[PDB]
Amino acid sequence: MPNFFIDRPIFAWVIAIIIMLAGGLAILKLPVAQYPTIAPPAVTISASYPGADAKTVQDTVTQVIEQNMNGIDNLMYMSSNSDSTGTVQITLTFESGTDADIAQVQVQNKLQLAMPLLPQEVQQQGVSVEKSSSSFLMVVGVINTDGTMTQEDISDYVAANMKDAISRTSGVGDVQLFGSQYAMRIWMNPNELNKFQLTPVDVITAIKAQNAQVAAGQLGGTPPVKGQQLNASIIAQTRLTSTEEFGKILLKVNQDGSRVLLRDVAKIELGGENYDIIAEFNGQPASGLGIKLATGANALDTAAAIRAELAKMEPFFPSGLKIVYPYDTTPFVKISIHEVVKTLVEAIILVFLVMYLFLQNFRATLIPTIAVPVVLLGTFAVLAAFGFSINTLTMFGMVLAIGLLVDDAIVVVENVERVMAEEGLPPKEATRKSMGQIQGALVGIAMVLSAVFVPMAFFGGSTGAIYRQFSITIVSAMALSVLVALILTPALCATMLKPIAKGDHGEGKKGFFGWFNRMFEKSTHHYTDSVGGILRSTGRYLVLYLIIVVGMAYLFVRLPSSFLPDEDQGVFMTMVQLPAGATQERTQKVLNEVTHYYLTKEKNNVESVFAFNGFGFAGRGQNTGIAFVSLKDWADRPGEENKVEAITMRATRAFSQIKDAMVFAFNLPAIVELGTATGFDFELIDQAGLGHEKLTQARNQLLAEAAKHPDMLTSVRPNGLEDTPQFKIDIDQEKAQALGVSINDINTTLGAAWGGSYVNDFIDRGRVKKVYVMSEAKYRMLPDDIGDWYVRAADGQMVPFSAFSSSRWEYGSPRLERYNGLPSMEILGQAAPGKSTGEAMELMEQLASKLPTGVGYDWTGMSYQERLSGNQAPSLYAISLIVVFLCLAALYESWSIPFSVMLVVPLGVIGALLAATFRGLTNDVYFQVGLLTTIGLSAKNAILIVEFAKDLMDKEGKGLIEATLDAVRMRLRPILMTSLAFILGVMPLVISTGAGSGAQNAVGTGVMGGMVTATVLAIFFVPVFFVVVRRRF
Repeated sequence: MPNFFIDRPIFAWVIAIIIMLAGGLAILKLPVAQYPTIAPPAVTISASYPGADAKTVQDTVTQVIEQNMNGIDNLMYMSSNSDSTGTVQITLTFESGTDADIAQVQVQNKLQLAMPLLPQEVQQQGVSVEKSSSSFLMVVGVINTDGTMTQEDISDYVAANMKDAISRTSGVGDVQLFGSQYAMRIWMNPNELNKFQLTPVDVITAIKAQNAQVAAGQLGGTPPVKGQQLNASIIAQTRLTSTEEFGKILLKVNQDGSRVLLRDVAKIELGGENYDIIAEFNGQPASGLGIKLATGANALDTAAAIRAELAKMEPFFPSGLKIVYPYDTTPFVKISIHEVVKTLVEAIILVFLVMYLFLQNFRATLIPTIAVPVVLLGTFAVLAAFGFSINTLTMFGMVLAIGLLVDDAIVVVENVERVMAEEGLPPKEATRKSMGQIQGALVGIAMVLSAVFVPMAFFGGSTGAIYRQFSITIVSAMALSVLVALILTPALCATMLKPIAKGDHGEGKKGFFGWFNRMFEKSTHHYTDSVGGILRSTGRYLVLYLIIVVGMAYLFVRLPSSFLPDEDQGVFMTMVQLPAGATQERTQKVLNEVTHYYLTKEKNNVESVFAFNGFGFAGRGQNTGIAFVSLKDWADRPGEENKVEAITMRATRAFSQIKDAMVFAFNLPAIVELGTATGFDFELIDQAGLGHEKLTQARNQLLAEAAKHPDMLTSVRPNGLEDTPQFKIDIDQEKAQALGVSINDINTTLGAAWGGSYVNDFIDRGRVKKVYVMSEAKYRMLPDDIGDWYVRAADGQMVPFSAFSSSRWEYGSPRLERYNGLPSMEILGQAAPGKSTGEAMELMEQLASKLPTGVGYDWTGMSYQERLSGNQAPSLYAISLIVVFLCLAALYESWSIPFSVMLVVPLGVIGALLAATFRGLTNDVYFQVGLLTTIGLSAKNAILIVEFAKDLMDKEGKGLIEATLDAVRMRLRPILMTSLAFILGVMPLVISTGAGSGAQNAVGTGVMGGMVTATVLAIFFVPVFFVVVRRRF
């Protein structure tokens, strides 16, 4: 096939041109993202049951729903929780790769079995199932610049005029509203109601009759009488619109003709729907949107559309409104992609400089260079066909390939150059002779290098998703490289190589060239003399091989394990928790302290602080808070002391002095779709019916012991609220019937006054908004306030609420969690600095072993993937070695040769482990790629010797010692040139220190150590192994 294109040079360029432009068009259409879809899909269920406590809700709603959820396809684990507000959340996580839409249908199909069994209050409220994620894509904040309008005014304008428009765009999956739409609030005064002999029941009935909308028939009608000439619609009572109209509602007319109106026994005010969430931005009132992208949508494209949309409606804002972006992750994605591209263009320059160093003229060193753009652009076309997307993982694939694919053209160009010097053959004739003796060598390298990366792509789990990106890039690049080297290089090099004098070695060359050649050639002569004494006796060097194998085993078991590393994304979060029973005001005081510290001590780094009150993780409550912190640009934060890890370490050590509060700060996880914070995630699960109180004692015992080892465990904290007192009133219906008071009136009066009620809806500028009834704030703050209310009896007299009721105090947990249908409690924390998450996970299993009988443990979220990843690691290596062994056996018809090559692999692995230990890295997902790559390139060096000696053996009849020496003497030059090119190729990755450099360091360091020993040591042991195996057979 190569001989076909030597006589057809113009045809050869056509293939290269077509591939080059095909990749270019694919670049203009491929999507861009930081990572592929590696998170497993999740489906959530929401429900409500107002008025019920946490314990009642779990046994009546949560337990029933989860009982019927067994038997779904590809179910990983299920978790749920309930709280005192009556809300229920059940989340199911499916295996990675499962279609979300099919799973969402399946869970909805099964849920309908248990729907009628739920209380009718739950059915009327309504339940829903939908896909969900645990993190926001971005947060858009709205503030008022002049402070002319309050907090709820900001929220309503966004809710009524902004929120619906955003969701009408593509990519958006769900939007969270930090506030509430307007709603007509009526604050009753219990003293005024008692004076006019009225009850909240009378107010409720009056509103429902004075604020309704009814229909009526058409005046013309159908069927019509003969000759009717008109047709019109009758209009009747309609809904009210303004607060001035609500003041006209008539409650009761006195016997003397006096009238009492709703304006006279209550304050009519337009306000919010819920007051349990208070937001603040840099100490100013604000409201905002929590927007999360839909499953399968592009992150960058969605963000670009959102920013465009806000520009559309911005000019129509009322004076004093502006948009703020306190939380965003897209700038990190933009920077990370740009950094790697800069790294890639730096690596290709380094490779070119190495090529020119070996005495080569300018015209010669070009020949292998044109292959680089072709294979890279050709790789992009393959990605487009299969539907992949450009990402950081695919970025690393070709970066490793740049220093690994050039050798295909190097062998051809170097060998024909040697033929020119040794024989003085004409260029066209010499090229027609060179490819005959290297054709098997070329296909061998590509076929071996593709062998390691093929079996890795079939593994499942989130780890398998990472693996597929590397395999598709390396294999496609390798297949293209052998093609382009065989199809293009011999044709172009056939005529490009100008005549060269026979025997010329560049003795009089200028510069370093005049000295470099003499030293290299002299070193080559010395090397063969050194090798000659090696074959004299193999006993000594065989012993040294054993000590290396033992040495690498010792290093392997000492390396700590971990999952994907974390990067300074420019944003981190702070969590605040207070003791049980803390009011909203007390929490606000602490949040002022935490927001005052950042803007005074860390003013050089932080930019803005977005604080929430009431909302937060581990359930909603008045004693919980959260704050988002956004840092400045990376270019304005020099050094390491101004990074996220350094800042958050100093913050926690300073907030520990806050009395009567728990404050922590932490970085976001590696991927924000599984967990809310970095580090492990530990679940303590009861599995023997111990009971809630006994389970709590075990949890306290475990974390108390964990506090005894601060040097490996830090920031250990529960993820649930503590026990709180409850105030329950006992109603005596026996006395109620004696006095003549309806039970419904008592229940309605208590519920409406203290908890509020929803009555009707009214029209506000064309919208539809709720109407609520509540007692005034200063009448429902103390237990003694119940003595002020009254209820009307059938006789017409007032009776105090204390005449037939009594109260007492109780205790009860405000939140309960369940794991896989069993009661459980969550524990969170972080590893100590200098340690690894693997060490922390190992330590806790030892601590959990001393727990009382009947309680177990299980990992979830972030930790679950790490446990799964480490279990399947041994299987990955075993399969790869078997495929390589069989692959080599096809290429040479002998079992002996693969044994010789295989024994070189340990010499390559020891290099990676030694490099990792010096840099203090951890055996993680990226390290797995390095070891697999180390297998391929270690065997690549051994191939260039064993194949050349074999041909010189059976085709020339040379002796075994003679054949081994000849191959080493002639193949020394290509080995050094290729290995040096690869080493300088990954130079930028190791030395990189910019944004997102943690991931680059892990990939580069592991492979870097492998090459060094795979060249220095293998160039000695390969002759030994080849002789020993051949002698045995």
